[PDB]
Amino acid sequence: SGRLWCKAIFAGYKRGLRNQREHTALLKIEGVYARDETEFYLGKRCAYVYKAKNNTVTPGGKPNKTRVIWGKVTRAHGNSGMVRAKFRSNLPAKAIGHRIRVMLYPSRI
Amino acid sequence: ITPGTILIILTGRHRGKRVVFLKQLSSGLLLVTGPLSLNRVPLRRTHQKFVIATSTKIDISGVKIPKHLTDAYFKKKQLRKPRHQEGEIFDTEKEKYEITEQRKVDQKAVDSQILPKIKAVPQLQGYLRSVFALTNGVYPHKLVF
Amino acid sequence: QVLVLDGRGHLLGRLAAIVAKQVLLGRKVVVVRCEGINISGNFYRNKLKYLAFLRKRMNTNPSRGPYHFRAPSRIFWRTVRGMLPHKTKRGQAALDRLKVFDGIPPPYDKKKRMVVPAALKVVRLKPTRKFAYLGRLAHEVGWKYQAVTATLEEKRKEKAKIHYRKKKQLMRLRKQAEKNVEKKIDRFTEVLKTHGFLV
Amino acid sequence: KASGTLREYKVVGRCLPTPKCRTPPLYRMRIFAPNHVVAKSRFWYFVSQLKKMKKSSGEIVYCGQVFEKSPLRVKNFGIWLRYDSRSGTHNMYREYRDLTTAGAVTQCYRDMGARHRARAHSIQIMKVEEIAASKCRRPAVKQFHDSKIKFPLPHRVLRRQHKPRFTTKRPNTFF
Amino acid sequence: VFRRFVEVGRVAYVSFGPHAGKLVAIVDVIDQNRALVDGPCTRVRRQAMPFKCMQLTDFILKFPHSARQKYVRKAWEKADINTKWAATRWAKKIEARERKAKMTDFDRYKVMKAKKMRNRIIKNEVKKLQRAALLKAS
RNA sequence: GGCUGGGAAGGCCCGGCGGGGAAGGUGGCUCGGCCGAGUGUUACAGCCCCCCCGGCAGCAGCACUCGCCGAAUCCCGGGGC
RNA sequence: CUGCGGGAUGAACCGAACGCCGGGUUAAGGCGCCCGAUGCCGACGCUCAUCAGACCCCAGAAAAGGUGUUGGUUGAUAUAGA
RNA sequence: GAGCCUCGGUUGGCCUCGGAUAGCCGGUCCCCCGCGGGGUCCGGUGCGGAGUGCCCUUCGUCCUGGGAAACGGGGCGCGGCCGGAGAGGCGGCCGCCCCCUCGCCCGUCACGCACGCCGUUCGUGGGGAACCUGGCGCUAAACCAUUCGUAGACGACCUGCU
Repeated sequence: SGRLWCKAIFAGYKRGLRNQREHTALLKIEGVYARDETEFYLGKRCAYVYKAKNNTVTPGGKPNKTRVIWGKVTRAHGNSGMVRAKFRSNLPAKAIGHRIRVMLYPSRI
Repeated sequence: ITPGTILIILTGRHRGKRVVFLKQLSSGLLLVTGPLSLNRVPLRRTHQKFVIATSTKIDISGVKIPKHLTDAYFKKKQLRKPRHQEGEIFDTEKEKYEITEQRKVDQKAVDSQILPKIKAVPQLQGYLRSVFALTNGVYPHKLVF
Repeated sequence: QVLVLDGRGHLLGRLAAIVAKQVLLGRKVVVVRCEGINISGNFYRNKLKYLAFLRKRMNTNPSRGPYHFRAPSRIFWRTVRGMLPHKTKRGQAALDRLKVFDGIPPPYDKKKRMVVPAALKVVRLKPTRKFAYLGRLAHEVGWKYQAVTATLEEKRKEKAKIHYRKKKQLMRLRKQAEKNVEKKIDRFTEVLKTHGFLV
Repeated sequence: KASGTLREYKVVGRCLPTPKCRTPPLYRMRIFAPNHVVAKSRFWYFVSQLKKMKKSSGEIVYCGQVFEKSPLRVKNFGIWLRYDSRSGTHNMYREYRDLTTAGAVTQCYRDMGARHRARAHSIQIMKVEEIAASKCRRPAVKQFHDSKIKFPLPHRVLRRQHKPRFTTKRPNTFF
Repeated sequence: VFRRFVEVGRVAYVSFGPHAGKLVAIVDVIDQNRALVDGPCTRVRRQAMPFKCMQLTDFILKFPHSARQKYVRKAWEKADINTKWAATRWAKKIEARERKAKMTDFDRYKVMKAKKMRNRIIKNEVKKLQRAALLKAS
């Protein structure tokens, strides 16, 4: 009935000053701002949800216009609660500074 | 995860519901029961990776779970091949899944023992009837369950 | 879902960096009372720096030259734009998300505003050092509407004082009611304080 | 030479025996260095500077860390320094207040770097001596010699500024 | 206007560090920003500690500035610092914060229900008080 | 496992020895209610600190985490990609 | 005849040399924003500049001075009263 | 009621001024000033529990059958009295009709129990464009053409014409 996922901001790709690697995204999870509270989110599934013009299939329901890109959180990123994520398809860079859902059911609790 | 503990189911249609863990089947799936009167979750199978184990346990040692129900009992059998397969026929119809009254009697037998124990603890029935969700200012890494 | 910040008491660059970083991440930020922002260093030094900025102008056609905005809100907007990549679409979107106001308008005068301790003068600056008010700098560099903003802010302060008096009276009434009614809610405050509340 | 949390090392060494000199004398030094390798290197440097002895022509009989005898006691350490500035070298005498000799030496190194921009390779330490309440010439360490010490913490500048960054309440600096 | 002074024998609460959340008595002042401190009754060893990590409370037990780890303990036991600290409102709200941190899901649900009922009752009483005050003013 | 066969510390202390900060003392003065607080002068120890004689399990790099080198003087379990 | 990471920019500088990729770790360099990372409850001190300062090559300053301030060396006199 | 495109999202906080070698809250026996404000005194906290380390609302439904609490809410409920001008755009205070017994604890069952599998859950009756129901109101102005010179390279500009 409510939200069963955490909010994350797509900060950007894994990049240096003049080179970027689009296969590894950076996720800023709300509520964690240190590399001690990020142990819970390691290995968690993540989804980028976006709606498009043409209708697509939808499990357990009628076809909808919404689509998602799935991914997995690999490890934390530099003492500030940032985490690294790897998606099956690289993020389109349109989602820079946009919301993604960190699911809670690779549970290890 | 211990028998008699309370779990939160996160992936199924019973999203965020709270259930009672009874036993682990041969296949490794957890047998889950959220009282039909309270949680509307019958004898079902869940997965450990898709379950949150809360820190709430009831004394479940004094119950007799039926032996016959098992992983083979919790299985699907429909969608047979040899029929016509051409047109607007061949298993797109029948629109339903039967309730299998043996399932009803098993649920009654399990609930007759589950309900008195969970009603001994105050507010436990209400807690089970409530569902889990995330609100503003609450973080899973912060709060402990 | 939108940050509201009080510019009073905050350092210019210290607050601008945080605001720019937040607005890069899709967060909508509104800053009010930009005249209350204070910059480190003496006022004469800051005024000379801004006069040099004014002297920076296009020789052949100043109309195309740098746009030296005098209002404190626009000064803060420009200093955030200097930290944002305004040449790109993401930077332009961040600038559009950011909003700056002189004083505090009625759309935000009745909203609680956050304070950033990482950019406060008392936190980041030694008490023996000098600082210059952005309102004073703007007024002495070309701003026109300092007195009007001051009068409107005083009227808003009076109205907010009345509102705070009403809210404090309400809180006192709530305390009296709780004291009078605790006998029939003893079993609720007890379970509240067993878990770490009201203590 | 770099520096960290320095430790004191007693190093005894002697030149290798020769047919003319069967029993050479042994020399002992106190070297403050981060580890035993740099301690032995500094010992060889000082021995080469002082006597006619080289690392290839000698051997370190024993290098061992020296522990503070009274770690829990507060002491005044006077250190004699001979450093190299941009101009010619100078001699200095400094006083510090600390619990350990190694800590006092580290504090002296940090103070020298902060005040004179003197590097550890240019700094040479001659002697560190523990002294009583008297025989102290520096007012900075003399002011703490008071039985009824009493002073508050006036301007308590708060930390955890990046703990939740946006808050309604402004911080407090009086406690 | 200062009420707390760094005096020999004053108790202080360790805000952060290895011995975080413990009481410890200042024995001697080492430097401008370092003090010798001892925690015999609070499982803290005699050691140097900066003033930043320690927040001084309003308890001052008297013992010599260089006590040998025993007279400070005797003074602590005689003054019974632990009981007075537990009675102070500071430790009470510290314990309340710890309990809220340790709150579980079932406890959270019970707290939510209790808060709902208590807030409804308090709001009804406040509304009745407001209408009574308005009638009195009229 | 090694060390200065680790340094100090924790507890019971016992029979002595000298020195120092300057204290339930004395004392010029100051401030409040014989008492409490702040300053100074000789200065024993009934506040203590340090050294020399001599001994008890309470240790152990100690979860009173005060400051090392480590591994046939070393093994187990778990999580993430 | 030479790409690559850093020096904002770049022949010769630092690191390091090249088949197409996935994971991990570094060097030289950095961690307020642009821009990946100190969003450490970092440690010790110095510094007020109405021309402050901010990192090899490198893109800028000298002699002489200042009770501005922070340390060091030496020399006298002061209860027989400076 | 379908009907194309565009998307962000996944409860809200409706608010004092302010200082940092200081502040927050009451009563104010007392005094001054226009229920309110200021001053003295007194009493409670101040690593802030009148804490954004926070508060507010619960996020299953329906049947009856008890207790504690209890006259609250709704029908984009219908009509009056106001606050609000900074870039007001929202809220408050009173009358009349009908309906409901909702919060907190316990029994009492029933809700496709869709047999483990993902974009669930909402701010949304979202914003823009084209079409089907009614009631109350509307009636054009601009440009070209002509003319004029206070204007003019051409445009443009100042003017006249039931």
